[PDB]
Amino acid sequence: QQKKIQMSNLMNQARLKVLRARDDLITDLLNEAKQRLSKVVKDTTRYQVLLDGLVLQGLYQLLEPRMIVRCRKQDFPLVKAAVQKAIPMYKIATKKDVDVQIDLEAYLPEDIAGGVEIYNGDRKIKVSNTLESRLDLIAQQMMPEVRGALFGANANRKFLD
Amino acid sequence: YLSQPRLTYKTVSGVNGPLVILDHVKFPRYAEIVHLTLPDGTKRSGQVLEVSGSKAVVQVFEGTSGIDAKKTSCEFTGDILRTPVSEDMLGRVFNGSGKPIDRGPVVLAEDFLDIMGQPINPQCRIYPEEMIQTGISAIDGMNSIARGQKIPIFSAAGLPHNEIAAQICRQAGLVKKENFAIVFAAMGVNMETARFFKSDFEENGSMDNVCLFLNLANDPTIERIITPRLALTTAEFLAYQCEKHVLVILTDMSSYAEALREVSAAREEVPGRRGFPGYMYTDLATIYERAGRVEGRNGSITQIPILTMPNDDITHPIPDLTGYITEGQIYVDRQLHNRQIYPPINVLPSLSRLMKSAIGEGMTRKDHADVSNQLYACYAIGKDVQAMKAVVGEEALTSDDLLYLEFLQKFEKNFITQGPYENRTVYETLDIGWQLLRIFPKEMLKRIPQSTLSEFYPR
Amino acid sequence: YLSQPRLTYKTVSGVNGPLVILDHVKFPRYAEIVHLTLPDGTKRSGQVLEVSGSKAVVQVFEGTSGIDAKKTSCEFTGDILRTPVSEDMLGRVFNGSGKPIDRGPVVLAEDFLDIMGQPINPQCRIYPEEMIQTGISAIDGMNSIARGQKIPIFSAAGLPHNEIAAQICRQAGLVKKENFAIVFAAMGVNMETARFFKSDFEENGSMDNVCLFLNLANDPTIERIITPRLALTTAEFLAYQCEKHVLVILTDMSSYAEALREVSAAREEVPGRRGFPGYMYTDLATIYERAGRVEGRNGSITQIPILTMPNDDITHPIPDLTGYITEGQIYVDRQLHNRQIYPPINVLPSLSRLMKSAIGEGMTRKDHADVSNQLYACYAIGKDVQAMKAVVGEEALTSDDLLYLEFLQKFEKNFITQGPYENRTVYETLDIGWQLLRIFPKEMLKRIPQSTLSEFYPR
Amino acid sequence: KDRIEIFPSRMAQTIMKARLKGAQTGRNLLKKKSDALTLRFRQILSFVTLDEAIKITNRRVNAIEHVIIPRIERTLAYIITELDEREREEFYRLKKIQEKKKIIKEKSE
Amino acid sequence: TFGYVHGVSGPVVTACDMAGAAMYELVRVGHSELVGEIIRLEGDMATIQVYEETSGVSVGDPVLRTGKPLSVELGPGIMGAIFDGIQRPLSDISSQTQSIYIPRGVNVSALSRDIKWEFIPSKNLRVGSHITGGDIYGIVNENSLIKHKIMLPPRSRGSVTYIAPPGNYDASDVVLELEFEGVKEKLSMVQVWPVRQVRPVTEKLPANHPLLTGQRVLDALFPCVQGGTTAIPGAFGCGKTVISQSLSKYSNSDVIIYVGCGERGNEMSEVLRDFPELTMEVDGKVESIMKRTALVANTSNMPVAAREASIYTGITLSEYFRDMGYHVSMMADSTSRWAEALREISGRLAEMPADSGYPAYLGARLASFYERAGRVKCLGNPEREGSVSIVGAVSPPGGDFSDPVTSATLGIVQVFWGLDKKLAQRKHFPSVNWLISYSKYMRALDEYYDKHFTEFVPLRTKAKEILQEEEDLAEIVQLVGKASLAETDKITLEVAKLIKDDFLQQNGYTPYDRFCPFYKTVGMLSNMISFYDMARRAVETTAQSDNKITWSIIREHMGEILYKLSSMKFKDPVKDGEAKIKADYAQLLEDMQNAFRSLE
Amino acid sequence: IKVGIKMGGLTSEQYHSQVVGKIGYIARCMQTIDPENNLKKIREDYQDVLIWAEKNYRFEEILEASKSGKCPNDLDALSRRSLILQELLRLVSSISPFKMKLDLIESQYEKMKQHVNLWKSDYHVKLNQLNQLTDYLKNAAPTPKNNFLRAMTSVLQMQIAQYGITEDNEGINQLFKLGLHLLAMANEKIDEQYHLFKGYVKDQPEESPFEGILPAEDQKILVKTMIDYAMP
Ligand SMILES: Nc1ncnc2c1ncn2[C@@H]1O[C@H](COP(=O)(O)OP(=O)(O)O)[C@@H](O)[C@H]1O
Ligand SMILES: [Mg+2]
Repeated sequence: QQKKIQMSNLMNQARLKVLRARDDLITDLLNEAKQRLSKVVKDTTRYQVLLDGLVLQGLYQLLEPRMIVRCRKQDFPLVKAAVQKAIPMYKIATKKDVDVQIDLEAYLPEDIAGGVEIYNGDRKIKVSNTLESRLDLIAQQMMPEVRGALFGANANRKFLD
Repeated sequence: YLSQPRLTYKTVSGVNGPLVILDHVKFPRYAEIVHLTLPDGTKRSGQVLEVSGSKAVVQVFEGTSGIDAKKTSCEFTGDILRTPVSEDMLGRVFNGSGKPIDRGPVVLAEDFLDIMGQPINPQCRIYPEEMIQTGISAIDGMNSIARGQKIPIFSAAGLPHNEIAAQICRQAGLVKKENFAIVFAAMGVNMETARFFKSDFEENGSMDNVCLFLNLANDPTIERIITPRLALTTAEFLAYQCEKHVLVILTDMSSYAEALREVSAAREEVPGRRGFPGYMYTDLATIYERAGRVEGRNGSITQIPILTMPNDDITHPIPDLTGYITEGQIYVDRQLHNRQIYPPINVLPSLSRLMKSAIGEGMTRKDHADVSNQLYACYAIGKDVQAMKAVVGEEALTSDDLLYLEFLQKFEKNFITQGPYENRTVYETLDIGWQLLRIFPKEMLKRIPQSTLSEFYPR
Repeated sequence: YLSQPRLTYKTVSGVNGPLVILDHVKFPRYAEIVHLTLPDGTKRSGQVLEVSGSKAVVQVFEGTSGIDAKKTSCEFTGDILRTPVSEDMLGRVFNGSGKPIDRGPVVLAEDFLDIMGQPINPQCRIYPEEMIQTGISAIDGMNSIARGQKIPIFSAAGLPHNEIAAQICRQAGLVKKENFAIVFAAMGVNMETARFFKSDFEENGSMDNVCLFLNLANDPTIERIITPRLALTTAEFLAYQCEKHVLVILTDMSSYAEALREVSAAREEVPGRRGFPGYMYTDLATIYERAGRVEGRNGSITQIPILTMPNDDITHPIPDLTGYITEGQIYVDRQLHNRQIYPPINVLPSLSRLMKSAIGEGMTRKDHADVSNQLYACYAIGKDVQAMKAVVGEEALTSDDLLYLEFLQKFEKNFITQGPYENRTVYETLDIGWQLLRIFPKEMLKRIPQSTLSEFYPR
Repeated sequence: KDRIEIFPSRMAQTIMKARLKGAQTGRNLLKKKSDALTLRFRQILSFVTLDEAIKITNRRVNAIEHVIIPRIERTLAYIITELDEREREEFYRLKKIQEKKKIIKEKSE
Repeated sequence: TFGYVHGVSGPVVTACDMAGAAMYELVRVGHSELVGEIIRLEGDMATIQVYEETSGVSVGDPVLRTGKPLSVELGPGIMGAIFDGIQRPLSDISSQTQSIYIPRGVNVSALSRDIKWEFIPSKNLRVGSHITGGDIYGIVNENSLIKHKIMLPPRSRGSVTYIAPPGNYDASDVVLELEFEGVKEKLSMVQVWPVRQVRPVTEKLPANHPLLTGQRVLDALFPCVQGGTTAIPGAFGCGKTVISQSLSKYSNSDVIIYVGCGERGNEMSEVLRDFPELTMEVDGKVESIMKRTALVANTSNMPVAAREASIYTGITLSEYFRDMGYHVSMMADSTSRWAEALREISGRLAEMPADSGYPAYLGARLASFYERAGRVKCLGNPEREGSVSIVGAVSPPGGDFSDPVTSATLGIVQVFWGLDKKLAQRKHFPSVNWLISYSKYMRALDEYYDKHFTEFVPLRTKAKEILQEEEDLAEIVQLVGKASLAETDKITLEVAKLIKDDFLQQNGYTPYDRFCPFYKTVGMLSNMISFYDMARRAVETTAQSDNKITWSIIREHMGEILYKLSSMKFKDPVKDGEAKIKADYAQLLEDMQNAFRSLE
Repeated sequence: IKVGIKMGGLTSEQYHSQVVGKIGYIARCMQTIDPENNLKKIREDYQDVLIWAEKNYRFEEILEASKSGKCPNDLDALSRRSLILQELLRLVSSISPFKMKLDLIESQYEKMKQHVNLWKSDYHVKLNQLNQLTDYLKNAAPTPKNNFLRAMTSVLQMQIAQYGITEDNEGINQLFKLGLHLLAMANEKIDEQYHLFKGYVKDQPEESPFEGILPAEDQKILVKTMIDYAMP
């Protein structure tokens, strides 16, 4: 009796050990992705384009008459442009006049890779569209494909229902 | 997938019992999940049970104690509780919220399935035609289990329904004379019960094929009504996408019903009996009917939703509505347990709806159906004789009555009594049946035709 | 003459179950009538249940299905449903709203009467006396019926209350030492019963004096709330203006009470026992009490309403409130029916309030009152004997109990049991009564004075 | 069979409780009759007539204990439960009525 | 033409901007276009009952307003098919989506438009002919069992302008063209009828013909008729589903519509597997049963609102075939699950409840459902005669026949087949109580029985008297101990056992009890009653003599007769036909008479 | 005051629509059963219905005539009058190869018309039994069973054409029993099929029961089938 319960414990721990190792591999990828996104942010000619979209994207989700755009101070010149080019479009897609201001007193932490968060007039409704939030929001949904892409498909799964 | 950023609100309108009501919500979605953070950093989740205009009513799983009105921060995931599922969940232990508690990592999903599930198209559902050998004569003979059947054990507080379920997990095979993946939802139980099963599964050497979901008596009562769906959702993945035969055991379903009743009272829903929601049946069907084989796929799900009967009342809504949904029940009682009979299974009030297809030529032995029906007649009559003799006395009985008392006494100690590790085949069970039936002369075995008695009775 | 054009509204506020709510209505009149024209041209009618400001709630008789909230035209009649009535309504069949169903024309308005009823001054009400000889020994002997009485028949589902009511109708008459007009209100009656009564009236040649109002089980359930008021309004015309004697049959006040419950729930009224409106007592009283004789007239109205008793009880609010309003009952039982006794009438829970005065020397027979009481007491005792016998056995009874048991058995066989096509007179009924009483020695007949015994008992 | 089958009511509670008290009193009085016959029987040990009288008395006592009272108790417990079920559905309706009144009051403000 | 979703509380959805919408119109809620039906109107907002799960529905979702009410497509292609609760074929969904789950928002034609049907006109119509509602202007050969009559829909009439010659046509073509007053109508083989409206008939007729049931009890003692209505309010395990399956398998009806409204999913699969393997000879040829049956599945774990649509779809289908001159015997195996759906919706609606939480109008819905049964003279010049019977189960909680649904049902249905849980526990199947059950059609069928049998009626009466007398004795025997019983009473008690064990119960899963032809039921009953009368006479003529034939004397002397009488069930009517069974029963009667002559 | 008449059980509009159809139906039945208008007695008996048909009337004009009371608008009485003709039509049509004498047709009409309830009468049952036999043979393979049913059915049709269905003639009564028994008999059980047919042929009083009933080509197949069966 003692031998087989000890081997069961050992096999169960071995299963947990390899599972933890697999999760470490997934984390290393995501941490590399974060660094890769930072390298993209450093490129003004592509980061400004992201900001152009990211600001407008948040604006469409709130659909409020008053907007406050919050960013890290370092990127303010580009958020300013992203807002300026976003309003003409907003007034066309929604047919609603929106007063969009940038918060010059409150800033995002300096260690945020990039992106913006947008608040409504009373700061009760906010959308978080920074690069870390997008990376996790997408990665958590694409994970089923990452699992297969890195470790192979499960040979025992035949149906997708 | 969902590429749009999710919105976060600090617009809580008010709190009433377990329900947190938000206003100013953009296009609320019905039955979507909300993640909320309390002023002290505590994270909790809930589901939108109602939307109206800009308002939404969120039922919080962990509870509403400490929920603020001004500082509470909520975000809407934008979908229903779809949960991560993978093949390698077998061998893992989860809590009632779907998170691991075995110090392993979170689930690395192969897909995300809707916890509510979908009804299986009755035209593609294939009627079960295979028998599972439980090794318990009280079941394999007179109330057989088919693969894909739903058979709860109706029990009562203090009875060894946990030992019977544990026994079934180890010695459940086939009568084709096989490794079942077990998904065990331990909800509304104490530590010792959950540790009992966890230890038994390791003792059986089968833990690598067992997935546990734990929600203990000291855990939130709202999570107790998704735990079964988490277990079944995994079972559906394993059975219908990976063609693995799965055995799903849901512990005292009465803790599910009581958790549901609390929610029903909180939402002021129309009661039926004993305060339970008038839709209790529909909700139970959502849980129970996630079972059976599907045509064209080699998997199956078999359920054993054991439940405790409050005050041994077989008409209590919990066993009553279950009895209407499941294919019968095993039913244990105190009259057998109080005499140290194990397993304490009382066949008289029991049945198996799929049993008639499961027995007989091509399945077990051709006399199976005849032996079962006659044993029921003789057992029930013996019980009737005891009811008579209790008043009139032994002297008022004739030889026709004493034979049924002899059968009844020998039946319970030879047929029902076995022991936790006595594993009998279905053929041995029938042989025992005949040994007891041969107590009576042919003329009294009125449920069996002479075309069967002439072959089997002489032995 | 109300020569003022009526307003028609499209200002529908909303529709909730059987009720249509209108707004912007000029000086709404309470209990007014509204004609509704549906978008497809279908016409329906309804009656106002309440008014408030510019709003009114209309009870739609035929049903609300198909009504929208934009185009439906609602014409306010400006008056209360005063129904056309004529002496030539006899020999006709109408539906539940008083319209022809027999391929005849719309009743020609000889005059109009307000169906709500015009209260009759108790000072001019004439006490009923003359006995109706129904032919049924259970009624003519014990619970006799006076002309102008109100004695409903209680029954449960499945009992032959339709046959008893039909038997009374064709066997009705006076105790002799010329006949009744029938006003028949069917409320929620199935087609099989509807043709049973219609055919029985035709086969006996009664249709010349029968007016039917048929609201069948498959007809609208709101309409039947007015049906009984239309039936009695015609009865009042025929009895108090045309000097006819009218027997009024109401096939089920329980489907009527349920119809009131449907409306009461729809308007979110505060219920009383078992969900019925707190004013059920009044709604029944205003129908039941439309009976009796009045000074200066020769006609009369006799009511014999029928009530199905839910769950075979007689404490359900429907029969409970009726019992407080009507003057006794027949009470058709189930234990007698299961024993193939017809009419299966139980004499113990059934009384007739006017019996003490509609019988005796000058109306029936000198001994009528004494025979009834003695038979009743003997029956009551006989039932107590059976209650003992069921426990102590037939071998543990004394001589008197056996006399009461023999009486009870012969009483139901020779007295109550009759057959649907045999009538017996009050004098024949009493002669049978004596045959049953003469089972006992005179010393045991303690409720009959000695003078009566010496005249009749030894015969 | 299992119940006397009297429709749940407060009247049924009164009748069943009186019926139960009667059955229990009869059980105790017949038990005393049996004990008196048993003592006299043992003192004698018109002998077989005592054995027959005891067997008849004990059989009736056993029936009261094993058939009639259990049946009254099951009936009474059934009545008690069903009456609380009727109380609940009244509670529900009254609660909803109070909430509807509250809603009307809020609309008026 | 659209509204917008305002709120969702589950199966009930509230929508706005629907001022012109009427009650009981169909709507399409959500971007998946979920099917629902409007219940209430509050200003310009509508309350919608949705027959598909509302999870994922958002505020602001479009709502399409459809003028047509909840309706069913009626035409060829129904028989042999299985439908969901709103008339969407499951075999077409599974063949098109390749899924095993039923997707939400599936818009699939009820009747396939690809099948080329073999159509023959009546050959009695000409251009200029006057055709009225219910007229048959051709027949489609769906199969060898049911001839599908193509009727002119009710509320339609006119002159014939074109009739399709015999040939192969599908359901999208034009078979009949008719005109009334300028307005012309072009009809195919498929008509649409709202499921909540009763199809009109010429006259509702009395039911005067048995509905044959493959059961000894539920036929000999409590007959049902063509066009009648019955209830089976059995508790769980009582076997009421098996009674419904037995009636469907082996009856004298032409078409069965089986409605699984809240039923276990395994039951509908059970039917689809087993039924194709059953036989019913037509004219010397062996044919499958499914060609004369159709079934609707709305299982317990499916949308609760759909339970109402399922019941009304089922009965509407039944009426359609009734109109064609067939005898239909539909059965909805639940009733309580439908009333349960009404309760859940009424709750979400915040309506004032009545008895035990059920809507006040519960009785209204049941009354109008059951009254659509009956033998009728059909509309239509061809003078058809048909019927719809309804055999509806009820599921009282705890087996207590006191709930509003059982109570209301018993006030509507004319045959009461009560089941006793305590008989089912003893596997005394069918678990019929036989003390509380009744049938109000006994008098109606007395004429039939006299015409074909005569002997049956006095046997039925004697059998009831024996069973009732045994119950009257059992009440006191429990207390006495069989000490004070007369010999005439002991005969009753043991013959009553003989009847109970051998006559009233039968094992429906055997080759011999799966179907019990009437001639066998009355044949073996005659023998059992003949024994009773001869055994009772034997003691009645000897009790006052110098030797009384007590039960113990006849029991030992005639033990072989008692065994033979009990064996009468094991006759296998398929292997041994009527001639052998009647001759066998005649021999048992002779054996009894000879044994009695040697006894007395 | 006509919001909901529900005349008998139909909406007034549906009731009158049924009256128009029934009038046209009788006209169609009379033209179908009697193309030459030889049955003068019966056509006169329907004159009050046929006057509204066999003429250039529009559907709406007949519908108006019903509503205005200008035609036999009693639907229940009109239905009875229709049925006693529909049953006569199928009686003649179901025996197509053997025509009835006009005197027999009129006699059968009166015998059915005078019946208290034709639908439930023996006339209807016999017609249902006949149509069960003649409908089966509409499309059947030339099997021994089907060749025997063909020969025996033609004789049944001949005898009905001579005698009608009002008198319980032993000829048609035996033929009904044997025909329905043979038809019910399982298709594979040829030994009983041959036994029943041969027993029939030599039970009839005629030397050749099929002589003049069926054509020589069918007689050649009919006898050849029996010859082959008895050959081995
Ligand atoms: N008439 C019958 N003959 C034989 N077995 C039966 C019969 N009725 C029920 N049974 C048995 O009992 C079981 C219970 O019947 P079922 O219809 O499932 O119960 P319910 O009343 O809950 O619908 C069946 O599955 C079968 O095994
Ligand atoms: Mg069932």
